[PDB]
Amino acid sequence: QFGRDIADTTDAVRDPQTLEILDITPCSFGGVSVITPGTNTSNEVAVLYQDVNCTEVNVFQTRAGCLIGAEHVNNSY
Amino acid sequence: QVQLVQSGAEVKKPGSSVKVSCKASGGTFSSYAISWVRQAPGQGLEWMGRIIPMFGIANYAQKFQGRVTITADKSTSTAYLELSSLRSEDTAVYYCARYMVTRDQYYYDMDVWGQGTTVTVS
Amino acid sequence: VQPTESIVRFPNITNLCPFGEVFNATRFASVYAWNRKRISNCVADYSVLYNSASFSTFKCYGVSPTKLNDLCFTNVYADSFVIRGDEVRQIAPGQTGKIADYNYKLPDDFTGCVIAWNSNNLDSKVGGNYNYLYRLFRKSNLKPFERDISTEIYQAGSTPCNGVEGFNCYFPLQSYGFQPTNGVGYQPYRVVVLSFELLHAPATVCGPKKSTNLVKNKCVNFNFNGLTGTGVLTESNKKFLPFQ
Amino acid sequence: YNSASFSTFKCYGVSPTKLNDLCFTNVYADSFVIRGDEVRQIAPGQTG
Amino acid sequence: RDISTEIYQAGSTPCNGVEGFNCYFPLQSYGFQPTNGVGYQPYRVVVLS
Amino acid sequence: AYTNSFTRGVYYPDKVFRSSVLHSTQDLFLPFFSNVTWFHNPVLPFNDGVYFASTEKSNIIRGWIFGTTLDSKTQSLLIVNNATNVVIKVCEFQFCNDPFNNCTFEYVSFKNLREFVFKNYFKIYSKHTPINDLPQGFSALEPLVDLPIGINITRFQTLLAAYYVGYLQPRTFLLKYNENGTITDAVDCALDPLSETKCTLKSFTVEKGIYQTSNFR
Amino acid sequence: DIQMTQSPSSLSASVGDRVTITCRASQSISNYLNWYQQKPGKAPKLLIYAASSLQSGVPSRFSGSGSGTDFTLTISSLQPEDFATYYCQQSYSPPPTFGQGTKLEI
Amino acid sequence: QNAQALNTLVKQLSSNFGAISSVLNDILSRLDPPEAEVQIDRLITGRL
Amino acid sequence: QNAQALNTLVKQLSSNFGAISSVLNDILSRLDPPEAEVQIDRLITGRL
Ligand SMILES: *[C@@H]1O[C@H](CO)[C@@H](O)[C@H](O)[C@H]1NC(C)=O
Ligand SMILES: *[C@@H]1O[C@H](CO)[C@@H](O)[C@H](O)[C@H]1NC(C)=O
Ligand SMILES: *[C@@H]1O[C@H](CO)[C@@H](O)[C@H](O)[C@H]1NC(C)=O
Ligand SMILES: *[C@@H]1O[C@H](CO)[C@@H](O)[C@H](O)[C@H]1NC(C)=O
Ligand SMILES: *[C@@H]1O[C@H](CO)[C@@H](O)[C@H](O)[C@H]1NC(C)=O
Ligand SMILES: *[C@@H]1O[C@H](CO)[C@@H](O)[C@H](O)[C@H]1NC(C)=O
Ligand SMILES: *[C@@H]1O[C@H](CO)[C@@H](O)[C@H](O)[C@H]1NC(C)=O
Ligand SMILES: *[C@@H]1O[C@H](CO)[C@@H](O)[C@H](O)[C@H]1NC(C)=O
Ligand SMILES: *[C@@H]1O[C@H](CO)[C@@H](O)[C@H](O)[C@H]1NC(C)=O
Repeated sequence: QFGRDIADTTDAVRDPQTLEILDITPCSFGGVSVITPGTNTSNEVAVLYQDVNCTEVNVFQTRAGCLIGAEHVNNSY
Repeated sequence: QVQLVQSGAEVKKPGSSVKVSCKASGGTFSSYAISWVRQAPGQGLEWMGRIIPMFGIANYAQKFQGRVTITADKSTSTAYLELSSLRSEDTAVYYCARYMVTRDQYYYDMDVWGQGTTVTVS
Repeated sequence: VQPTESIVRFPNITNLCPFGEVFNATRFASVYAWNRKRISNCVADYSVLYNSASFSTFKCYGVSPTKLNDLCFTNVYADSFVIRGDEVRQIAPGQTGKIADYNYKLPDDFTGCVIAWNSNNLDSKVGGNYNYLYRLFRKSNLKPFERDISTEIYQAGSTPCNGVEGFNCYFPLQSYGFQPTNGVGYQPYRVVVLSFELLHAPATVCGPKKSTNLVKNKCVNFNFNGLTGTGVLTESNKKFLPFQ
Repeated sequence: YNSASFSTFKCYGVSPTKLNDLCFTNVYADSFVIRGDEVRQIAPGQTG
Repeated sequence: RDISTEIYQAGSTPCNGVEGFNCYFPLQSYGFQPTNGVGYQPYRVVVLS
Repeated sequence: AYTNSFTRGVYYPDKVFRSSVLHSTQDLFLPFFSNVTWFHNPVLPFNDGVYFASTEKSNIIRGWIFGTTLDSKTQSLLIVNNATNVVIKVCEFQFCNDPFNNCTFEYVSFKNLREFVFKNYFKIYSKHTPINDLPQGFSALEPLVDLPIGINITRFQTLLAAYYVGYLQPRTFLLKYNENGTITDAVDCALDPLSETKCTLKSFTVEKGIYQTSNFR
Repeated sequence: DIQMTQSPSSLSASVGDRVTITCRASQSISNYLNWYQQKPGKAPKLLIYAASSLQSGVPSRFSGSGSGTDFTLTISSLQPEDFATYYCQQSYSPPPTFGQGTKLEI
Repeated sequence: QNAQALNTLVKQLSSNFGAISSVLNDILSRLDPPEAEVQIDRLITGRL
Repeated sequence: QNAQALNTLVKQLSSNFGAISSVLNDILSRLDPPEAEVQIDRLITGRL
């Protein structure tokens, strides 16, 4: 009727009405991290929503999370 | 316990508006509902409305709504009725009766009635 | 260093708390629409409530009766109402039943005294005392201390009420039926409930005073308005704004 | 509960409104025929 | 529940299992003719404990 | 009409002295840079509390009314300046359509800007400052009144001409108490991600880096 | 909602006799009904306050043989006072409607 | 790190841990010893 | 060592620490609020 992960977290279920099989994934969550220069330099900030897809929140999708308010640039410092 | 006592009879004209009243004796209005009824001479009894003297909230049947209004004071255990547009058919004996709306989940048991007020035209 | 002396300081409040005006009151509003008197700027004697013996219940939460004169409170909400005798334990904080969920829910955690006595000899009546009522229908159970005096008709099914009683159409409240002939569970009881308040400690409601003088520049135990500790009290350069 | 046909639905420590979602392992039933004006004698705590 | 219908004694007179004065049959009929008033008519009944 | 609140409407949140410290507190406050309806008469809602502020030459604003309906048969209160004193009452008074009974309680106690905060039992905070249209400077409001009157309020009205009204909301504020225990600056922790950062590490300057302020869920 | 009627229009009887009267209405009334009597112009008095239940202090001169709707009241050993006019009344819904009444003759 | 560790240790004196008040002199001022033990055991468990 | 430490920290969510159940949403269903806090203080103290 239901399925477990290696650590005994429940991660699938039957619908009891149509006996097809559903995966359960947690609702997305993660640390909101504020990237800031020193306040002495500027009051501008950029915000990293760690480990989410930007659709769920300039905007940029880093491998660390959705980064907002920072412009992506190609030349590397 | 209590007995209801009531205003004397009135002789009136068509198109008039009128006043009657009822009050406790041998007791007081301890949150009973009180209600008004017409006896047209030899017909069935007609219910006019409800009032509760403890809270002042009141209701009317559509037959009497706007034609009648009623009020009460717990301060002197007394209830009041006024009626308007008299004598389309309104020659009747008017009665109060109490019932205990705050005693059980059952209602309109008119166990005590007023002395009766005739309102009529002559 | 151990405290040399014990200090107590209170204000110039010599007038007594009006507790007679809620304990000795000809009118207690019934359970559906309970009374509340806010006590302020005055001195009580809560020991009188145990020195006298007329009470059936004298039950305290977050405080104990004996040491009480040793506290001062911001305010007291002295709540006051009349009940049948058996259901007196419903009041105790969070215990549920018909009185608690539809009339007088005390808060989950409560800092007060619940105090009650049989009133049969003064407020039983040969008509059943239909002046005193309790609510037994509501569309939801109330929040703590919430008062609701509304009397509009309730429904226990689809059946439309349109503001009047009938089958499935309910007046929300009824009397206990306090005839002088009753079992002690159905006899009327007076109740009051003292909710205390210990916030920022600006105490205006007090126990018996008996305050003491100051000591400076040596170690003492102290009490100011019920706030208490041990310390070397000194004159200070602290420029408090006048309300602090 | 919503049957037009039913003429009496007295509930003893229960309600029809709360019954539908109420779970009960064991509370049995009986069927019989009656003269209508003495049907009250089914109820608890009375004689007849 | 009780289906017993042997004759019931209502006095000093012996029944010997057979009816007579103070020797009575334990069941009585409701007598449902169609020409009966609304409280006297038959009703179907169900009870849940 | 409308105006920017700027950083105004901070008040001393408790009867406590503090100095040389940053203290973080949750209360009803005017949220920073909030829209403040501007007027120059009407009955207005009283959603939780109000920052009210005004400017006049002849002290044109003389008082306020608060209550459920601002009419008889239900509870209400009035505050009026009487030149010699400030007068306060709670009453079933049947107010007119534009004024400028049975009372339960009574109490007595364009180059200038006055500020007041009203919130529920009923509390008043105040300030007075010169001005030369609400000014972007910072100044905290000191209490005046802390009345135990317990009135139910949903609406209020003003007795008389420029004045501004802004509703308080539940917010967390970081408050900077100076060496003399004056509140001299503040951060509204829900305003913007920098203000949320200033709160999470409790400082008004933040050094460069990356700071976890909050959890999205 | 509910209309009512009451039957028969009148009857004639003797003191100590048994006599029966009926309510009728548009709908099921769930036993929420009352019964009353008067002499003409006098203050009325209640007998029964459900389909069957007799009011306290009323003598056992009455019974309510009914259930659900269209009820009956019986007189039981008819008194000279039972020369009164009789009324039924539904309490099931507002307005609490009365029947047209009936007369008993001695 | 040592200043932030001590200011965490000292601010943990202000936490209730589920006792009626985190000021130990409140509990001792308010409650009789059999009631105070239940509350003080809860502050001790938290502070320890 | 790290996978065993995280899997042990996650397995410890199924442990009940002397409370009536390890599923916190069942405690809030089967028990009344004043006693549910006593049961949740066990789960919090265990998990913490
Ligand atoms: C940074 O801020 C401090 C405090 O105001 C000031 O002393 C310093 O000069 C500032 N430096 C720069 C580069 O802004
Ligand atoms: C989720 O993120 C990926 C990049 O990792 C992106 O390509 C994809 O479009 C996102 N999905 C949705 C539904 O937005
Ligand atoms: C960065 O590089 C990508 C891939 O060559 C290109 O599409 C994009 O236009 C560049 N952006 C900038 C700002 O140079
Ligand atoms: C009621 O009044 C009498 C007279 O003062 C007093 O002795 C008694 O104590 C009173 N009740 C209370 C609350 O003390
Ligand atoms: C104030 O309201 C106006 C619209 O009237 C809106 O454009 C503006 O963004 C609002 N300002 C704030 C700070 O929300
Ligand atoms: C306050 O008054 C308003 C008047 O409309 C009413 O709706 C509301 O229920 C009242 N609230 C309280 C807490 O009394
Ligand atoms: C204070 O205000 C009231 C407002 O009605 C007024 O009657 C009174 O005269 C005023 N006092 C003085 C001294 O002017
Ligand atoms: C005036 O106050 C009394 C206090 O008992 C109250 O009964 C009455 O309803 C009030 N009337 C008005 C019009 O406020
Ligand atoms: C503190 O107050 C004194 C006056 O009492 C003043 O001289 C001093 O400048 C103030 N200090 C600050 C930092 O505001």
